[PDB]
Amino acid sequence: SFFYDRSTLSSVLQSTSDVSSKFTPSTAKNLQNSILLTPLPSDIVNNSVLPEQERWISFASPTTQKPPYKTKQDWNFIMFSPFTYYKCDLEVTLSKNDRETISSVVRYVPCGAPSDLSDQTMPQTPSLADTRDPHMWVVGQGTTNQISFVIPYTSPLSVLPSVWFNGFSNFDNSSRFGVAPNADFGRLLLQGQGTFSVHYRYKKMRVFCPRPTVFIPWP
Amino acid sequence: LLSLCKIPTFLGNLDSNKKRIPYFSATNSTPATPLVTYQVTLSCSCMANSMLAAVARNFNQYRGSLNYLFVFTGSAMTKGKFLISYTPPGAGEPKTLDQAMQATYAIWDLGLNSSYNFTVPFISPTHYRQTSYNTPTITSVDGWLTVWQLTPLTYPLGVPNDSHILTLVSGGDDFTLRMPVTFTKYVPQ
Amino acid sequence: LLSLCKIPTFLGNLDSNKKRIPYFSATNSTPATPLVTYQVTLSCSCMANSMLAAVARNFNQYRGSLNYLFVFTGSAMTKGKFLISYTPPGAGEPKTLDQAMQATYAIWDLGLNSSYNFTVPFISPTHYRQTSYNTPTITSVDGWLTVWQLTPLTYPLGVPNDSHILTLVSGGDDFTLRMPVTFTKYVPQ
Amino acid sequence: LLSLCKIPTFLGNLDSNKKRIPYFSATNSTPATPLVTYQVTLSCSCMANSMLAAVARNFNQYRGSLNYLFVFTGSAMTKGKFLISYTPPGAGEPKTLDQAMQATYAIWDLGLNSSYNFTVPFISPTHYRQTSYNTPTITSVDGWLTVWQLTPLTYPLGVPNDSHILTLVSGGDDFTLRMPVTFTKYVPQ
Amino acid sequence: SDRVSSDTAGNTATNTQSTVGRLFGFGQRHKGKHPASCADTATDKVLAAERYYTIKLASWTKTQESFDHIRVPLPHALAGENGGVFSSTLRRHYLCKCGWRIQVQCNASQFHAGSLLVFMAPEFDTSNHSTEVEPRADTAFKVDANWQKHAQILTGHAYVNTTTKVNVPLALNHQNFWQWTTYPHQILNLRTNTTCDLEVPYVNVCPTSSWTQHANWTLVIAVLTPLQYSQGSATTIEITASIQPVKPVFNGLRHTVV
Amino acid sequence: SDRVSSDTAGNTATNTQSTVGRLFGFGQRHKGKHPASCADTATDKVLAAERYYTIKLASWTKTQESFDHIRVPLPHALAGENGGVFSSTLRRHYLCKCGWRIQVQCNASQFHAGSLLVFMAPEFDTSNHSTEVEPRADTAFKVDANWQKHAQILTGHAYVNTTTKVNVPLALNHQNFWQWTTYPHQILNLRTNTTCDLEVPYVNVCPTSSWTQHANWTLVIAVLTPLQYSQGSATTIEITASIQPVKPVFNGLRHTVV
Repeated sequence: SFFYDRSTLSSVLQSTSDVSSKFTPSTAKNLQNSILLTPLPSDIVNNSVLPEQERWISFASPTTQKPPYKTKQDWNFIMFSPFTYYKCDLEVTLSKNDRETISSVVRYVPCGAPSDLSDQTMPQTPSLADTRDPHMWVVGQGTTNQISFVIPYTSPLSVLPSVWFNGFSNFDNSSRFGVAPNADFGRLLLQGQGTFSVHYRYKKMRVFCPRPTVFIPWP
Repeated sequence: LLSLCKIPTFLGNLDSNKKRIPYFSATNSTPATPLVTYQVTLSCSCMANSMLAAVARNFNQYRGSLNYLFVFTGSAMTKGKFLISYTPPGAGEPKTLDQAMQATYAIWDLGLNSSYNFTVPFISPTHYRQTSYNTPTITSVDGWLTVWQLTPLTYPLGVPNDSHILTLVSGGDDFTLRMPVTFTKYVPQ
Repeated sequence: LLSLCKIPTFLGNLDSNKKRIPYFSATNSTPATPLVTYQVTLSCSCMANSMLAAVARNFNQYRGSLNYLFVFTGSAMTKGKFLISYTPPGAGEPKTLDQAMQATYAIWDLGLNSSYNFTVPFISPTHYRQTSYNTPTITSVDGWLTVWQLTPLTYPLGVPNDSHILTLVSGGDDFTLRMPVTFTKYVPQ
Repeated sequence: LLSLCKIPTFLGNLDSNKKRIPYFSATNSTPATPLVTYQVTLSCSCMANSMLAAVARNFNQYRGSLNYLFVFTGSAMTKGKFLISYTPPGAGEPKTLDQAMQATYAIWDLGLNSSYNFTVPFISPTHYRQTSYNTPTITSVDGWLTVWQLTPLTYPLGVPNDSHILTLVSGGDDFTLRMPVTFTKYVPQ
Repeated sequence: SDRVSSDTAGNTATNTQSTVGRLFGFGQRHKGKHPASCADTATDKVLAAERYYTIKLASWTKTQESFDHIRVPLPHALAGENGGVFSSTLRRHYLCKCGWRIQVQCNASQFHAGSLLVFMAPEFDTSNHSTEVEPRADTAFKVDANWQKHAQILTGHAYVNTTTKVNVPLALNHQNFWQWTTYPHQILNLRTNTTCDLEVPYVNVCPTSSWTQHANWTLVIAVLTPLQYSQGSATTIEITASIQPVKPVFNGLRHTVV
Repeated sequence: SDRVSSDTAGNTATNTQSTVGRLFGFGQRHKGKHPASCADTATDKVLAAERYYTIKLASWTKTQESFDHIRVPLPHALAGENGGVFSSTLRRHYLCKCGWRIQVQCNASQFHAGSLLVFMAPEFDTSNHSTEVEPRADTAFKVDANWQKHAQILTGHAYVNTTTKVNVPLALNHQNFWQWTTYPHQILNLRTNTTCDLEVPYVNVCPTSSWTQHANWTLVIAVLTPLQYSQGSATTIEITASIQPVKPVFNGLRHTVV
């Protein structure tokens, strides 16, 4: 509980559209304007509309053979998760990467709930705020360019698989073997100008079934 | 809002011309296939306009019994027996009466009382089940309810061959919904 | 997490072809040099892939006993005695059996019981010791554990000359780690 | 006379030259077929000359446990494991180890103790069973006892490849016979 | 001596003469309680299903290296015809919840050397790794026919072609075998024992399992120390296992799966 | 009114609205006690087997005469695939002991006339009588596909050729149907009821049955009064039955029969 109860960089978000506009899923140099809340690798998978949980990590550059990776994850969690399942609440922190006054709207969607990527129902309003889903709105020179909040565990699963899920998620076993169904804490959609880094803090963290850590090259 | 979910409302059955009607037909014969088949999902197009589904669309999960009410509208001189079956998933939809009667079922005999209140027991691997879905999963689709003709509808001369059975649904006594949400918007028409 | 540290896990010994194996060889002779030498540091490349080291890499300091488990895998007909020694630092690594047996040691005799649980006592000028280091210091390196052949492995005809002794490590009963940290990142391969 | 029935006596196994011997052979291999097969009937030609059968021939029915005693006579250096199985009738004789281990069985491991006392439980549709018969019936034939090689007999050099296992039978602790009769006479030879 | 142990289960019984005791994973046992996620009264206490199912697993040769292993997906390893009534009942039920009581067997001699690690692991990848093809229903839950090498799993195995593999440093099906000892286990040291006895309770992401889509438990036999022996000693060394589903409870009766 | 009756058995339930009560043959019920002739602890209380198995039996036409009948050998009538878990468990056991809870169904109208006799009989000949051939395993215990005539059974039916039949006045498989009413029964009078409910305990020459060789119970539906109706009335009149094995207990587990 103590070890994991601290914020670690786990994702990055980017938006080029203003607050008062219709949110539209976009990608730019491996950065989407929405996030899948999970410490495990996530990214657009096979042209999915929104980021899904990945089964492996890839370099962003096709040449370098060096990081950054194109996939989003809590490196500290992936590199050190000596357990098979875990349970916890998630404290999320979202920070603007530069000092320009913030003006953003973020929508939190519970695990597996409808994304609702609909049009604005009223002119010049942030479509992400057009919901009863928990959403945050920060703007002005009185603000400090960041947002933080804590969400409860919302997955329909009792505990989440920390590394691998030896199975399929659908009845015709056609899904991507290795990924559990609804194994996340929901998603974060963002609109407004800027690039934002994301941190995860695992509250009341509980782990089950000890298992191997990621292998490290021999010195 | 649960009060509303418990009010039996009409199911939309398909007419011979693919038109939607609140009943199905039965006559002097016993088909080798079910007269009607409803997949147990609050997402069934079959119950799309029932109060139950209308309310469920605004909630994430449900739990509890479902009541399928059948009302015989044939003549007082018409008799017959139906076998209403609820088949849990895992082995697919029941293909014969032999398969249907191997699952949960009740035999409905016509007579003085006009309707039969059938309950689809809540049989699930999970405590709650999803109200809707993109693709069917083991937590959003729970099997089928099929009504078969056990004995043919029987009657005397001077009686129309086709009898109409009204079909309705609603949540049972221990039915509940939870987690208020907004359903996929659409344009009325 | 200490639970994990106490589970005996394999040490990586070098094969004649510089390949990594979970054991070392012994035969019908008594070398004037140790069969294996492990520097007592949770940083030893020797225990780099043991659960003990894997966990310790995420902590700053340790304290307490270390358990080095040796399991004889030779035949039931093979006999012999080893002298497992723990030499505290200050006068360098022990060069002879005479020097090794002048420090902490236990004589392991083969027989009915297959393994020997050896404990490296926590002997330190400081209450806690570093898990890793840039350059070895008196607070990060604590001496060596060497296993010698006291008497040659002895056996009858029809028995392979080389016996394999499995080697494992883990934290002892009074072993502890503290101060959660992130280890030097690396690229898996 | 029951006292006699409980004294373990020798079974007659077939030699490679169809000669009768009190044991069977086993070696460094695990056949896909049973080493020996005894049909559980006090009429088995296999136990024809055991005291148990000699006494049973003078009685009409039996009831209770049967003890099959196996004594390993191989060298002290020879090891191995057998799977002794008792298959009740109804689905025929077990054709594979997979089938044999699906019925009543015990794994016999060689070592310090030389013999294994195996009991064929009295499993019958009737309280008593016939001692003999013209044609096998469900009251005179009760299945088979087969001994399989679970692991191969293993040993060092200088040891004969074939080990002999003595085989004996007798009535168990709760074994009884009843109704004195005369068996089919024959001419000694 | 105190190492002679017999264990009864239905009409089956295991016997060993070199046991080192039975290890209970998580110090828990499956008590057979019905899943609170199902309204239908479960089918349980089926004596014909609460027994030991014995099967041959593999041949151990000198060529196997440390950490080479054999995997046994559960309950799938017994979902076939040889699963007896446990199988025939399982195939006709949507859900199944149970624990496992297992004994793996392997004998050699006082002159042989080598050791195996016998352990049970939840959510342990059982998919095929000798291909870049997506695992399917009929290839994901099969008992290994050949020993699995160890190198290709330290950092996982992505189901992508060899050239993409270069930009994929880690897959969630990774298994740092250097710590496989953290899983409930026992060691089969040829000089000490010829059997290992384990038992684990029921664990999963939910109350009961839709087994057709998930093999939550995996029995794994990995070599720790390579097999060794001199000219003249028995060369055929085989590994076997007796698997017993502990108090299995079934829910959602339906027609069988094919 | 008091004629509305529902009966639950496992995941099945029968319902009628014209019952005349349930008749218990010999005023006894199978209590499910294990046979004292078997040492092995029986397999019992299998909920998946203690249910109603419903099957179509025959079509009733005006051509049937008094005493023409349909026979349903037990447990064989349910030993096939449609016998569900009762069947799959039965096929894998040497012995089975059980009673029967049965409801035969048949509706017509206030304008139809006729009646059937529904009864259970122990050691009631179920062999084929349309031949002089010896009954065999696959022809002796089958549910009648066609209505059986009555004349050829009053004095029995010897499995001998037609010319020998002349010197054979009586066969032990004789059935004086004029007294079939002495067997536990009920009557299905079209003007009164559309269902009959019976239940019989376990009876046999021994404690438990080697079912593969013996069909101790037989459900029989015979017409007492021929079916009648006028032009215009429904012509398709069919007979059905829901058969439930009462607390079956199994002994002698073995491989399945084919």
